Amino acid sequence: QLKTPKNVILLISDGAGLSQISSTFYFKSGTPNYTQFKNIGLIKTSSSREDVTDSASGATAFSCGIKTYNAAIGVADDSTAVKSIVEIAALNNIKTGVVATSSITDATPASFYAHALNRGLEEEIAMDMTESDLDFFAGGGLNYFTKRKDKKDVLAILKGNQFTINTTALTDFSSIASNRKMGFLLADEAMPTMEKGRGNFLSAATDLAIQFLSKDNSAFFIMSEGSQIDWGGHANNASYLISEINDFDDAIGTALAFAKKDGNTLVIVTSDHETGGFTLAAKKNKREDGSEYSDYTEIGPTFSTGGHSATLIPVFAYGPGSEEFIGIYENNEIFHKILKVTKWNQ
Amino acid sequence: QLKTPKNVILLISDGAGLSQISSTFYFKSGTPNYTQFKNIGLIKTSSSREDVTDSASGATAFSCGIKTYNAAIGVADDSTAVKSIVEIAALNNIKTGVVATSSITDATPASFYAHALNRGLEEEIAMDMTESDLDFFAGGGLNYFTKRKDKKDVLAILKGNQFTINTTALTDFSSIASNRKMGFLLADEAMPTMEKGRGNFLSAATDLAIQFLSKDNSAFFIMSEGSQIDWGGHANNASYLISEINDFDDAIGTALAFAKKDGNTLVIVTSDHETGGFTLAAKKNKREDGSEYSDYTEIGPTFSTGGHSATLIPVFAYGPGSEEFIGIYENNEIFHKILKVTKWNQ
Ligand SMILES: [Zn+2]
Ligand SMILES: [Zn+2]
Ligand SMILES: [Zn+2]
Ligand SMILES: [Zn+2]
Ligand SMILES: [Zn+2]
Ligand SMILES: [Zn+2]
Repeated sequence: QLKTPKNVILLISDGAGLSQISSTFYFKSGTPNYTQFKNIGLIKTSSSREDVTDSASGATAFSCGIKTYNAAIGVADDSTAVKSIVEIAALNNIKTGVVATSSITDATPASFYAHALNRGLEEEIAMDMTESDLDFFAGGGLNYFTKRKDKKDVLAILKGNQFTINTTALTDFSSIASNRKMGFLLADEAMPTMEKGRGNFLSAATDLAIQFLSKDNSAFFIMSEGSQIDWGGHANNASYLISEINDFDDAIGTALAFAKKDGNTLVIVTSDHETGGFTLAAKKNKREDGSEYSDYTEIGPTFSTGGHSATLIPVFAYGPGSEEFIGIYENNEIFHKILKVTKWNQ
Repeated sequence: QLKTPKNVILLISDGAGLSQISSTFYFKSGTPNYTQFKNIGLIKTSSSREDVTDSASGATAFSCGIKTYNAAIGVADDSTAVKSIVEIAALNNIKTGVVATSSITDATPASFYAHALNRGLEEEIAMDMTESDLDFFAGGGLNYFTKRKDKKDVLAILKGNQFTINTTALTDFSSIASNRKMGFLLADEAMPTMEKGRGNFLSAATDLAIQFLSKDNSAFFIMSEGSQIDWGGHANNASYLISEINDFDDAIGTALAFAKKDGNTLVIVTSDHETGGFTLAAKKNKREDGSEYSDYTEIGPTFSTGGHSATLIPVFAYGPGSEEFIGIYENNEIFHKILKVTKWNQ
């Protein structure tokens, strides 16, 4: 018999395998927040049709609890829509929020609020937001709501649904505390990279979501995504990847500080899959007559692929029910384990 | 207040990161024995002087509980000998054994019975075996005992220290039951690869060690190594790597089958470091006027280095005391955790 968390925060690092996680132990100032976790599990990430998953099927496994096809958003392998944790939470009177450093219409956040046959239908996904139960969102993607093929103003529709929308900057909590629902659309497409000065957006937005959704002592569910770790991987760009995962680890710290104080919040950290074959290899040196050799004293990160890979992925859990998340299991069981510990029903 | 194990089995997969472990989930018939574990931790593997560890310092972290320099065997950063878990076990009336698919003088097994300034001193290590507290061993390396540069017959010295030695094949338990100590030296250098017909040596030798070392109701400690996973990694040879870790997973099943029947046995599985940047990438499909594109349906393993890497490494533990091994910690704490749960006198 484990305990029962009131609140859940699910932090997803897109594209981070254990090698990416490990970079925080060598390239971050001070101890990584990962070290706060005791309960650790591993997930198998293959989709219903593919050994190597994409972000859409990978996140839909978390949000909806099923294996589905690569590119599916909140639909099953036979393409029928399935209820997401956000919808279920709403039925149980739980407040919900989604935060991402990509466009808010990108595959990972979209899987938590939309149902589409293909992740590329992002203007459809933006419109899906208007029929969702979500109470808070923050990320990029303003173009999908205001510069559309159908020339519709989706912000007006959201505002008609009780959203206050801010397209300028993340504000203090006092600026939003009295709003019924809140959305931040802070870039036309993706948010800036850390290297281009995104700064503390992910941690700040997560803190804002926590304070906003727990107004009046409501239970809440939040998914916050370190979206751009995956992009650093695809580009085989070590400094990009490293700076984005260090930022993610800051957000883990933000979530854990809240949870440890609150005492009734489960924090789950995981990834959808690994990307790039990122490796903390030994530094390579060149001679002059037969160049390359290794120096084990230092790390020179390397990559082996431009795409995703099928390694098992670590899961970290802290708070009431955290022991449910140990062992090795399929990615889609994350959904079922969350429902099990929270007792959120259908 | 954890349970106290009477016996401990430590299985080390040399060079297996989580990507290597994951290959057993795609390239092995049936389900991997890894899935039996619930308690999982992660270790940081850097040595006292180098971000990327070698096998000698990595194994010495486990056997002796200190960070030391790459190439060190059972000695501290200052080259002085340090008391090992095998030496502690012997002082606590525990029977001890070491099994490997490399030469028994290779860095991993040697760290559990020898004290040498440099792993390259394999003839010195073989002599150290003759003065060690080990009661059982099995592996390759007959050359280091009978075809030495110094021409000494160390086989005779082994036998003169109460070891019964077999250089022909592994036997059954009844054959060796009345022997005080048993050593198998079954190859001149390394044991054969799996691809060259090694068969179930690692499982069979571990099972034999368990039976031999538990004679007369004695408690035991065993370290058994899947030594050649590392060599597949160094060679960037997927099928070699995969066949060796599949064999290692069989050995895990052997240990766990004993532990579950026995009920007083802690089984710990970990690795010393990762090698090769082994990645379960998408299979590459070719056309002609476009050449190469990724097909996520299937996996095509890739590598990015010929050397070791500094990723954190998973630790799995089953049995009394196993909860001690969760969370994230330095590799050398493996030693201290084993000492803690067994309650042996230091
Ligand atoms: Zn992804
Ligand atoms: Zn994503
Ligand atoms: Zn991707
Ligand atoms: Zn090694
Ligand atoms: Zn080894
Ligand atoms: Zn090696």
